Amino acid sequence: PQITLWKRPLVTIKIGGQLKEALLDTGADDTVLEEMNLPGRWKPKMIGGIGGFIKVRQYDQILIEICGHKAIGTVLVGPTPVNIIGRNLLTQIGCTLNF
Amino acid sequence: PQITLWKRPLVTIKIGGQLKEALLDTGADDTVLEEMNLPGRWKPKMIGGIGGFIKVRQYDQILIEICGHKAIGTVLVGPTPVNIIGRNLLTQIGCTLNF
Ligand SMILES: COC(=O)N[C@H](C(=O)N[C@@H](Cc1ccccc1)C[C@H](O)[C@H](Cc1ccccc1)NC(=O)O[C@H]1CO[C@H]2OCC[C@H]21)C(C)(C)C
Repeated sequence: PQITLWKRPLVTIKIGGQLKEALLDTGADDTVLEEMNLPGRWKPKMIGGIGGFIKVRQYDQILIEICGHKAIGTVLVGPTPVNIIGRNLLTQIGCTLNF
Repeated sequence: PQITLWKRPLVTIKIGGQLKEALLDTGADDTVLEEMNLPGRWKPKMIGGIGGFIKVRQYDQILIEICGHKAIGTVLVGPTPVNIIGRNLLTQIGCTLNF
């Protein structure tokens, strides 16, 4: 679909079999989801944005369905204020910016 | 034009008589630019990213040209690591997400 930006570009995602709302974020290198339980091994990591760094758990090769499009890639889980879908997964679903 | 998300969507902007590189950020409500001495009145504001909040200066009705497309709105100035074009200006240039 084509999504305008008058409102936050929020979509429903499915991850670990659970539905959630997330922000399609061209300004995020990585995908960062609020605290949740996910199956599989994980490594501690840290990521920075505006305001400083947060500590996250990095899950690799996680299945996630974004607005009906499947992706398999790295998902960071931590105390992010909003679920954000970053470029590592936006590229997989074929998302582009257009004007 | 169309912009893929393999790399950060960095483009040239023109503001206050200067050329800069900035990030087209669908995950940003607001536009935040690296420290610069714009003329005119401003008001203090605080904006939050994933790591917390920073102090910025809010300038209103500022013209920014983004890839030849003009937009006029509120521009925040403060200690951000990257020039960020947010939805308040991306809407004015007819920018959409497409997949
Ligand atoms: C309403 O609040 C807002 O709109 N705040 C805006 C904001 O911060 N939005 C966040 C999400 C958010 C956070 C908090 C509340 C609501 C939404 C997403 C945004 O695109 C940032 C931009 C950014 C790129 C590079 C370095 C620092 C920042 N990207 C990011 O933090 O990405 C992370 C993840 O991936 C990594 O790559 C880049 C840095 C890493 C802003 C106006 C301050 C800019």
